Amino acid sequence: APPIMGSSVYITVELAIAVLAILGNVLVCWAVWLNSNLQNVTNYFVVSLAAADILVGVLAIPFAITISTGFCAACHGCLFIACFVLVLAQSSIFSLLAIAIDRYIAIAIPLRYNGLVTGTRAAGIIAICWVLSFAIGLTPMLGWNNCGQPKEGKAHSQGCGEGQVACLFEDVVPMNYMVYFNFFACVLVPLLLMLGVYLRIFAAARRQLADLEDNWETLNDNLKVIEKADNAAQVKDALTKMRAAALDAQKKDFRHGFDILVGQIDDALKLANEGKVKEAQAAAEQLKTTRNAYIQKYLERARSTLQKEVHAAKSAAIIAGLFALCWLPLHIINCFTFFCPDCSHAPLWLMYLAIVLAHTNSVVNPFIYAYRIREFRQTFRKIIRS
Ligand SMILES: CC(C)CCC[C@@H](C)[C@H]1CC[C@H]2[C@@H]3CC=C4C[C@@H](O)CC[C@]4(C)[C@H]3CC[C@]12C
Ligand SMILES: CC(C)CCC[C@@H](C)[C@H]1CC[C@H]2[C@@H]3CC=C4C[C@@H](O)CC[C@]4(C)[C@H]3CC[C@]12C
Ligand SMILES: CC(C)CCC[C@@H](C)[C@H]1CC[C@H]2[C@@H]3CC=C4C[C@@H](O)CC[C@]4(C)[C@H]3CC[C@]12C
Ligand SMILES: CC(C)(C)CC(=O)Nc1c(F)cc(C(=O)Nc2nccs2)cc1F
Ligand SMILES: CCCCCCCC/C=C\CCCCCCCC(=O)O
Ligand code: NA
Repeated sequence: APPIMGSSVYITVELAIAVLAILGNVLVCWAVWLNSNLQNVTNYFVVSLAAADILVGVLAIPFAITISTGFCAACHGCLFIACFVLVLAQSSIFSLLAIAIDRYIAIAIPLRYNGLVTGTRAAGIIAICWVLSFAIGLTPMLGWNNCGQPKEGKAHSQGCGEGQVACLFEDVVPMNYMVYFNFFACVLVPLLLMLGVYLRIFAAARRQLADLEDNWETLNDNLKVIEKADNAAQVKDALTKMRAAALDAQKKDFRHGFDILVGQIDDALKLANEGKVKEAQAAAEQLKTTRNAYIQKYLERARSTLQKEVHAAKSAAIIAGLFALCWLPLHIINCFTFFCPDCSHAPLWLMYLAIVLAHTNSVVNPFIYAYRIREFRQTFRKIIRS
């Protein structure tokens, strides 16, 4: 069969992916521009993400079509178009790694997040990552290439001039760079780091919740210790454990709630040190009405805020998971080409399937924000309507 027929399916799919990559991610950046709520440090890395995704459809996908033809070109010119996609991939890894750290800081030290990260500090980090993304992605340009040993038989076959080579990815980019330098160090290592970061995120989130239910049980169980106590000392051991638990749960409406609770504990605590048993048991009963009007409000506002931060971390973890699933097949084919010389090279239909699968990651991101983030979903509607 003619080669152009099989190539017609590939180019059409490649362009279809490019259209969805530009439209979807432009819609994300326009939503962040309009909405005031969507303007925060976490979303700036989201825009830095969608920035690279647009550049895939505008440059990387057109580049990938041009390489598929094997057109004649100078080895370094062919080297830039083949390595530019490596810059955008490294940009996305740094962005995804920044989001995981951001969500880790917000859940580990909530009362220090606003003092730690700001807008201007985040904007600088984006610049540093993008500069490093060019450096890593264009390392073969600095001399780690196969230009010194060009395929001459393939060049004269298509009648390339002197200094020109048949432009193909595996022909100009060394596989050791792609396996050791690119895959292992630059791709696999940061991906494993995100897995560890997200593991600590979900660990620290649930541990604060046995903490929330533990203080709630320390407050409830010791009330029944006072209700059936015999002596003045037994009420003291129950009130002192509640007083420490009351001070542990807090760390205007929030402050005044404990002002009545901890105060009423001292009202009964002083009556216990005097020896008055019955008057202490009555003063402790006042704590129940204070519990149903202030404490249970904070038990359930804390549970609500922690659940919304876990929902945000789950949504961000999906973006990293979809990045790993989309790119790994294209990387493992590089591992087979490099490590196993006895193996027959992966067929052309599979190579086409792996490339488009790596490109699909540009489209999948805006669908996740709409399905998982409520603020993004509402903002998309008003841009579509008008
Ligand atoms: C953002 C866009 C519009 C800016 C332009 C970038 C593109 C289109 C330009 C800049 C560098 C150019 C490469 C310059 C070097 C060569 C070597 C030659 O044998 C074939 C063309 C080729 C490979 C050019 C491809 C087009 C190229 C990649
Ligand atoms: C998430 C991480 C750990 C993924 C691991 C990918 C790498 C390390 C593993 C999984 C599949 C492995 C390939 C399994 C098959 C072979 C065939 C053999 O002749 C050489 C090694 C080689 C080619 C392995 C390379 C390493 C490989 C690519
Ligand atoms: C991590 C998940 C997404 C797994 C994806 C499956 C990929 C990486 C595995 C499964 C089947 C594998 C193919 C197994 C058989 C061949 C033919 C051989 O001559 C070279 C390797 C090659 C082409 C393997 C490529 C990698 C391959 C496509
Ligand atoms: C289809 C050909 C063989 C006739 C031309 C060609 O070589 N196409 C091609 C391409 F445009 C990009 C890549 C690529 O990006 N590979 C990566 N592996 C890890 C990160 S990126 C691989 C390719 F084979
Ligand atoms: C912005 C969305 C995508 C539309 C942009 C147009 C994409 C054009 C596709 C490929 C451009 C290059 C085609 C191949 C050029 C080399 C041909 C040759 O020299 O034989
Ligand atoms: Na991407």
